Amino acid sequence: KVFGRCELAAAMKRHGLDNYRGYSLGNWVCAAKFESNFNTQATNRNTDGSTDYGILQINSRWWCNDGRTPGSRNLCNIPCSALLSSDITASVNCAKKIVSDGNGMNAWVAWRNRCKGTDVQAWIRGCRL
Ligand SMILES: [Cl-]
Ligand SMILES: [Cl-]
Ligand SMILES: [Cl-]
Ligand SMILES: [Cl-]
Ligand code: NA
Repeated sequence: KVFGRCELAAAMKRHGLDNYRGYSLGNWVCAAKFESNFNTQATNRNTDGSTDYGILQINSRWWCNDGRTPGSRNLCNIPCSALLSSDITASVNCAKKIVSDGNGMNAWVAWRNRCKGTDVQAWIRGCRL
């Protein structure tokens, strides 16, 4: 599924990301836009042989099992395909774990480069939240 911006905002809010580890919802919507273009089905292979999956481009080196990233971890205890579902529950739960890990939302390159330090409230403008 390709979410609309506010549609994704609402989904992320219902699933508990708004202000999760102090990151207001706009940060998460912004990260998703630039991580996946709001596309739950997005995948992108990394140089190290891991892949990123889903709306929040969660990586198979540490977070999910995709069966083809040797000596990786699966800290979210999920198959990476779970992160591609139209339903973003698994992605959000895994996102919570990642952001909790020490590095905050710096774990998402798109968030560091395109959302950190920007007016992220803009991403939830207009939304009925
Ligand atoms: Cl698995
Ligand atoms: Cl959802
Ligand atoms: Cl933080
Ligand atoms: Cl915000
Ligand atoms: Na893995």
